[PDB]
Amino acid sequence: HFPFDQQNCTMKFRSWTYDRTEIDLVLKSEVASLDDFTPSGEWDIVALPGRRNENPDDSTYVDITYDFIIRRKPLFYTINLIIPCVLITSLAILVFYLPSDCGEKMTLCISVLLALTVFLLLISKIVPPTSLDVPLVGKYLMFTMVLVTFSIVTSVCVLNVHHRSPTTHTMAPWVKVVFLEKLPALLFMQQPSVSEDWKYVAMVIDRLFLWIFVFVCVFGTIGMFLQP
Amino acid sequence: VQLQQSGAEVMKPGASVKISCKGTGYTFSSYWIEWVKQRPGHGLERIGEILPGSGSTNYNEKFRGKATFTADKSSKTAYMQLSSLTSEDSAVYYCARYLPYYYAMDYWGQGTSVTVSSAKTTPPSVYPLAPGSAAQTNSMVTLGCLVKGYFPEPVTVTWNSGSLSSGVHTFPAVLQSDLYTLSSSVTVPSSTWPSETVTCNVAHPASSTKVDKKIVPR
Amino acid sequence: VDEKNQMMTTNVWVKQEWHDYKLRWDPADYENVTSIRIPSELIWRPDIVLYNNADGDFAVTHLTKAHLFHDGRVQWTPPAIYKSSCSIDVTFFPFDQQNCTMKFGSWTYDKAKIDLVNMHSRVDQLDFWESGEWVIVDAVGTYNTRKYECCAEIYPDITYAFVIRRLPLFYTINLIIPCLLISCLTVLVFYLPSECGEKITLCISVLLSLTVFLLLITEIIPSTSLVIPLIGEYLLFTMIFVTLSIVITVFVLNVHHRSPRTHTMPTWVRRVFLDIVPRLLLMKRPSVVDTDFERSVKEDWKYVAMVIDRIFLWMFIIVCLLGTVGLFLPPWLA
Amino acid sequence: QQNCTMKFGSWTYDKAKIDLVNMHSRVDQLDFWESGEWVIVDAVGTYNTRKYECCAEIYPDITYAFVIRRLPLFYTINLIIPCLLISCLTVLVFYLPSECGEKITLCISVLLSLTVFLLLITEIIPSTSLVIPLIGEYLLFTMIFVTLSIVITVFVLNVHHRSPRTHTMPTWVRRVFLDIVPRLLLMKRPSVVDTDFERSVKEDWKYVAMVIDRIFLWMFIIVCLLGTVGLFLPPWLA
Amino acid sequence: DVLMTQTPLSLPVSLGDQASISCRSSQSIVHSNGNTYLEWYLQKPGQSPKLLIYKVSNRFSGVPDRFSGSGSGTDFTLKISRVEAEDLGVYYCFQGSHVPWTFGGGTKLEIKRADAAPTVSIFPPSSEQLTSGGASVVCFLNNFYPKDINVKWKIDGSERQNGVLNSWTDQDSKDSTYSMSSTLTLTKDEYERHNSYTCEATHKTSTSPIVKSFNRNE
Ligand SMILES: *[C@@H]1O[C@H](CO)[C@@H](O[C@@H]2O[C@H](CO)[C@@H](O[C@@H]3O[C@H](CO)[C@@H](O)[C@H](O)[C@@H]3O)[C@H](O)[C@H]2NC(C)=O)[C@H](O)[C@H]1NC(C)=O
Ligand SMILES: *[C@@H]1O[C@H](CO)[C@@H](O)[C@H](O)[C@H]1NC(C)=O
Ligand SMILES: *[C@@H]1O[C@H](CO)[C@@H](O)[C@H](O)[C@H]1NC(C)=O
Ligand SMILES: *[C@@H]1O[C@H](CO)[C@@H](O)[C@H](O)[C@H]1NC(C)=O
Ligand SMILES: CC(=O)OCC[N+](C)(C)C
Ligand SMILES: CC(=O)OCC[N+](C)(C)C
Ligand SMILES: [Ca+2]
Repeated sequence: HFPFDQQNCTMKFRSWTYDRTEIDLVLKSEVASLDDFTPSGEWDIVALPGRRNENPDDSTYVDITYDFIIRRKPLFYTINLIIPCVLITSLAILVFYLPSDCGEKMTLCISVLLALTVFLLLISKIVPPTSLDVPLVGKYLMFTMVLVTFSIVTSVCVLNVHHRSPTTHTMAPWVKVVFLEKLPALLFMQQPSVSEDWKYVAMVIDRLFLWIFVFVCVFGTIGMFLQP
Repeated sequence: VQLQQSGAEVMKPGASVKISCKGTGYTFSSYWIEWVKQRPGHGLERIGEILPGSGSTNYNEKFRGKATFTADKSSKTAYMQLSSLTSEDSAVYYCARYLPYYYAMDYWGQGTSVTVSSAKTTPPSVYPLAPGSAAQTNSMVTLGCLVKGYFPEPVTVTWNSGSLSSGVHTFPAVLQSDLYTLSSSVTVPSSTWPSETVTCNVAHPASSTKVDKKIVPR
Repeated sequence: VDEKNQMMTTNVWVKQEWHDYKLRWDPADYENVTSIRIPSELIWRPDIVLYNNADGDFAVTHLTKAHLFHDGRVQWTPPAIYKSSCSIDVTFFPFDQQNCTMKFGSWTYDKAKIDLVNMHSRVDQLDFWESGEWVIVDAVGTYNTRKYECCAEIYPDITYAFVIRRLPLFYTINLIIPCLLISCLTVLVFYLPSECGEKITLCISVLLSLTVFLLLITEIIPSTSLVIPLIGEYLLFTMIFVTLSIVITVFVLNVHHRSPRTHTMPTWVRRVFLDIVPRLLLMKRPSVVDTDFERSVKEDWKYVAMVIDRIFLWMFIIVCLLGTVGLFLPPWLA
Repeated sequence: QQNCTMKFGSWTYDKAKIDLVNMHSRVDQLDFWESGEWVIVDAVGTYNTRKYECCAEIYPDITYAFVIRRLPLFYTINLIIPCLLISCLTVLVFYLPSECGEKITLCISVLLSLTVFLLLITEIIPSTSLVIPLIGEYLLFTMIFVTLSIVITVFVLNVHHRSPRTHTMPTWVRRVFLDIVPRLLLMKRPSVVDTDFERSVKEDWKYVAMVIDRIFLWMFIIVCLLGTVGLFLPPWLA
Repeated sequence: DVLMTQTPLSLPVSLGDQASISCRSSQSIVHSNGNTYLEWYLQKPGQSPKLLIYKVSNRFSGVPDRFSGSGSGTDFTLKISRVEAEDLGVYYCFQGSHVPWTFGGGTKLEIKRADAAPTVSIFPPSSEQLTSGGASVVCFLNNFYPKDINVKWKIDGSERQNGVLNSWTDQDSKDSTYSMSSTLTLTKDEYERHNSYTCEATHKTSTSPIVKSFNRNE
């Protein structure tokens, strides 16, 4: 749940000379004293309970363990990591509204992928290199990079379709129906020579994926809202 | 362990009050102090919490801005300040000791009562009530001693030196227009009523008033 | 001064002076010997420690020789490297002024047994080694007494507050000016013609550079949530507006590349963006007639894209100018 | 899975003076603090005795072999999957049309990303020459083939932008790349008769570039699949 | 904010009869440590809440074993095996899992018994009420059970509903029966204008409303 995480860091106190038959560790109070505490500014103290632990199967083991339940203050990492990540992710769907004549689809999608990969690597450098769990922010970034790779492939296909002319390609009837009569009606396009017919087919293809990505990237808040 | 709260408070609308909760017998700085509001009607609402050791505080959205928490480590006391008092802020406020994910709210304060109104210390206006002239007399007859036009609470209505401990129904006080009013009823045999003497011993410690007036038969 | 870790490292001389009633002598009986240097581990010393230690030593560890005088006075001035904690406020970084404190006091002797006296109000700086990054505005020791739950007696302590001011030329040159140069290019994307095929390049480059600079700043300041540096806020708002500019540029490029064979221009769009808005922006389209209908409408779509660009060129300049002065002018004015 | 050892033994007393007994063969883990990055598969101490040229006597020792297995989720997510995502784009440059003016952008970006990731890996692994990581070999081969793709893309772009005013198409080029190869690649050019010689030949040059692209789209798909399977499949099988 | 809902709002159970309060969560309140932090509080009248159960099942030191809790996910229940007079009060839920921590609605526990008929009465205004310039007509509905009671005033055949004073008394102990003291206040000009004042009483024990009226003209 980083950067909205709560840590549980313990402090175990024993005598490394005398066992239970020689000394008995006892707690003066059931919590650690905060009578002269200096607040952190990055971490919040939630609870500092102390517990005296014995071993029923040892009889020579005693320890006093404190649990430091600390809660991170998330404003710093929110501002410096989560807002930039959301800003970059919001650019993942623009490639499907960019006209193919602009000649800049590849630039946009590749830049988005590069930024997401960089943010993923930075997050990796922040958190410990443990394999027990993945940060939800890391999972969301990874899902977005998979989507952006899919978008790069789709944009390559759309660009290939856009630059087709009667002198090089022939439009099969199944295309002339599916992508010029049926689908445009579904997506509320309403088409108003043949070289321009190929241009429209590309326009329909990337309009379809604009809808798909919006639903996937709006239901992608179900994987982000669950964090805070 | 013991949590001691300040006394009852009466304030005018738009003012601000500062309640205090003093904890003794434990590590005061290491336990959260939870503030709970209980309107006279019903319900327990949590205003928020403060950890005296640090300055950390939390507020429930309904009370954000209305309440502010502060703590004094030297004297083991925690304070809550209510701003822009109104009628709905009149309630009983509790302070409790809490350690999240661990020992729960095992110890509570006695509860501080706060009333918001512009009225003054009006004495009681007890109006003894007798049976109506056009009313049948039965074996069992219930008496009536009304008290109204008094402020602030409480008023201890009772009988002469506990003359009739049983069969007494002291109804809760209610605000008619701006002052509190109540009522009472005690069942007594018609045989002993002419002979036995009992009177409603109305009281008003806030006004230092002690007036008693019995009902005469019609 | 470690802003990231919130530690200050200082090289100080801990000047102490007290009286020992057993280390007294009459110099007349010892060839007029008035003072001697003795190891400080042979005698009693006060146990003055640094309360707010962080990553260092609590007590003095060098244990130099103590100067002992014939009347019982003992002067002990050992050196000490201290790494103390201090909260770092980076609201006005790199023009920030920090206030790092050092709390000194005896550890086991209460006020009734050992009492501390300020030798001098101000920390001595005669032998100070100027750093070139910070200047000590003020360094004063304040005597305090207070009670702890540990013990029933009062323990005195002297807290020194080192008010240090940063010299901002280095970070100015190395962070602030490059950030301003990169931000100056935020609004140029709205003057770039849509036929150049380089608007996306420009705005994306600006956004990525601003992100890199934000990460660089983050590598310096502490990870505290109490305050946000003004530079951090400015960079974040600039990134938000650059992302908005990228969205608007994508929309404008989509508008520019429309033709009758793919899109139909609503009559209201023609009305607004070819009569009203161009007039308000002091841009006058030449009165020209094109015989071809496809080329004519294709040219109208191009002009509508220009007008939309011009609308946001004005708005972003206004927002950029108002936002900048509305963020930095008040702090400058005290 | 790493196998890191720890050799223990008395320094100055030989076997006839101090002898070591294995308290327990297995290393104790009752108070082990789980790390979250590795797991101890096996930790067993082996008693050895051997002679050193220093001294005439036998010195016993107990050597502990810590067999530890890396938990791969962290490095999977942070290196492997990004490398695979970048590798998925290796052959896309051959399906981009030459009029888009962004083939170079794509292939160069792929090359630079793979190079950066190879450099990132090099900072983790030791600089030993005995073994080569499989990830390293895969990355190196991908960079080699992406460089080859950049070369082929430059050639194809040069071929696309030719015209009669600067280039003459040999008869054999026309024959091969307009009759034979397009048939074998299952791409059928529409039969269009353009009256203008200059505009017609420019279209022929544009089509010839498309054919050359499609040839290498098939080859690189085959090589990419065969190389990946021929590199990682055998290790995954035992 | 997790919403905690308690049902039933009221649970009448006779002495020695097992009681069961149910408690629902807007969302699962489970925690990673293997424990779900749910607590049950009892607040007798005029007292601060007392902790009964924490972590669903664990019983606070010093509570009778008859109390028992259980549940999981968003479903939790509190069971009282053999109720007793000291068990009377309001039981509250409390989730200590997700910040902020919220309370339950509350479940007022009462004891049921054989239904008792109401004892209706009406008293006309006293002389001092007339002197002060007002009217205090009070209707007493004592010793009626259950709470199925309604009051309606039909002045000379006209039903008046504006300015109605409603006041009810909590359950008693000696007899464990409710009581009602709804009244109405009228001005002298508005008091002498009308002639007939009536106070009906609708109760389950008698479906037909009980009539208790007096006429101003006498
Ligand atoms: C912080 O981490 C510590 C250490 O992992 C957690 O302590 C463990 O908490 C569990 C849950 O309460 C304990 O299990 C329970 O123990 C009680 C008492 O013996 C037993 O009656 C229950 O049946 C259950 O087994 C566990 O013993 C305890 N371990 C230690 C070493 O203290 C702690 O809960 C964590 N706290 C938070 C807020 O995450
Ligand atoms: C003793 O030494 C001091 C200097 O330390 C000097 O001022 C003084 O005159 C000396 N006295 C005698 C008697 O030599
Ligand atoms: C520095 O801090 C000390 C103690 O925290 C305080 O007394 C002093 O006023 C501060 N000075 C400035 C300039 O902030
Ligand atoms: C680990 O190394 C030791 C010593 O080289 C050897 O005896 C053992 O078989 C090895 N185990 C594995 C699993 O490689
Ligand atoms: C007696 C003793 O050792 O006290 C140490 C703590 N201090 C400095 C707050 C009193
Ligand atoms: C005798 C002596 O010091 O031997 C040291 C070397 N060793 C451990 C190989 C025997
Ligand atoms: Ca520094």
